[PDB]
Amino acid sequence: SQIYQVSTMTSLLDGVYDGDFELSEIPKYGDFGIGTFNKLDGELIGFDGEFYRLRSDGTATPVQNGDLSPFCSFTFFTPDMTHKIDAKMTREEFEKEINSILPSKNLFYAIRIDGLFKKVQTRTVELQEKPYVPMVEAVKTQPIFNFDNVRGTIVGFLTPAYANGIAVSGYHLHFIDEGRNSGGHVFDYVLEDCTVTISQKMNMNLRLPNTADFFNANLDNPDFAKDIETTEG
Amino acid sequence: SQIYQVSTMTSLLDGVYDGDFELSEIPKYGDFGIGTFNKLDGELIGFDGEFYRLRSDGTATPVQNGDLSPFCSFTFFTPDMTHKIDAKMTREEFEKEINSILPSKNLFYAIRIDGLFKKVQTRTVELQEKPYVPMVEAVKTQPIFNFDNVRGTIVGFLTPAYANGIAVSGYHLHFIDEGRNSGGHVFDYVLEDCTVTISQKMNMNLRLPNTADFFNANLDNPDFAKDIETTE
Ligand SMILES: [Zn+2]
Ligand SMILES: [Zn+2]
Repeated sequence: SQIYQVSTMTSLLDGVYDGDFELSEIPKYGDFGIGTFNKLDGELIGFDGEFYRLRSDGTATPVQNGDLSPFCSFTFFTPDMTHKIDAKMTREEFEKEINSILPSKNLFYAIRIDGLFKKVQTRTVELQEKPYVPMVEAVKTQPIFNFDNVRGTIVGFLTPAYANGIAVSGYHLHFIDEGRNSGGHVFDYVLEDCTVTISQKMNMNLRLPNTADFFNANLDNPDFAKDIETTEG
Repeated sequence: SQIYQVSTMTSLLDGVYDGDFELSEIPKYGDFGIGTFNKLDGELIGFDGEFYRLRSDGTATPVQNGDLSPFCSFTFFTPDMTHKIDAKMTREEFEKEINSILPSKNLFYAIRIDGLFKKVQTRTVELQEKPYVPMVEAVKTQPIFNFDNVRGTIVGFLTPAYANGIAVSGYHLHFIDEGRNSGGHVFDYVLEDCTVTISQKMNMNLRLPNTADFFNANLDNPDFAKDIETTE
């Protein structure tokens, strides 16, 4: 019952985009997860043991041995709660509904939503070149995609506020379409005909990078929570 | 290479003093650690695989099966950096020196200081009766112990700021005297003739309690950082 957390969101804010975590190791830690890749070269998403790199060119590439990440989160997803949604529901209404059925706001959850969405809006981070800029700068020109009447899967994690800055507190969701070509990090969505599954997690295992970039990063950011809202909302 | 973290400091602040973590399980998770016991019935300290409950009655009781904790931290201590301190050094001077030799402020460390202390000041949290008050209120009358010219051991953890509220950011140290009777959570100390050892840790595993008390706790506390300074 664990979320395996690779590095911290505050390190990613500081422009630490080169990690040492080998994505070839994913099956040791989960069959489900999200994150990004070294150099912010695309969005990571996976479930049922199949992971993808989604880039702003509208392609999904399989995760391949040699791929590395500075920030990602995994779990072995088990469906502890299931809920059907058969009528239009906005993101706000959805968070309210899910929050109402969780056993506690103080635990970690993995969430999956499969089905038809009236709308999903995503962004996809793009490959950065050294010298790296802070992520609030990096995302300023991030590509934003609007999908209508789209079928696919949203996966992610629900993180309690005490963990903000390690992970993203609240709902952190990525999307991939039924065709497995397009999607990214989710900003907004409207559900139409979906099955929601939730997996409750009682442990969070944080793995720090053994890199000079992490060791030497200045992670004192008094405004980290606002910066996380800017980059992830 | 992990710190095993049982529950959060923010839940302790909120009066979640009854945990479900069985202290008999310690050997799975470390040979070294600090924290407290259910009901805040004493301070937990251990190293070299030997753990104690230090109570405000000036006794130390070995940990037994059936002992439970709402908050504690463990690791298998591996010396990575060892230094002799052979002259008087205040707490402030010590922290400055240790901070200057750490490879990164972004990692977790375990720390041990053994030897002769000119002074140590500790507190020992005391058993609370339900319904539980917040920790800032529960430590208002906390028992304080003062030690002078004492041999013993300080152990604990240095925690990066990004983990504050899960654990105590900065230095969190507990003490036990050579006689194994007395000590507690450290507020101040002056070294005299000591050896310091540090163990670097790259992983932190947070284990949450399976209790209604934790599940139902209101852990929104905008002022948690100040409250941790107050209690610790
Ligand atoms: Zn994301
Ligand atoms: Zn303490």
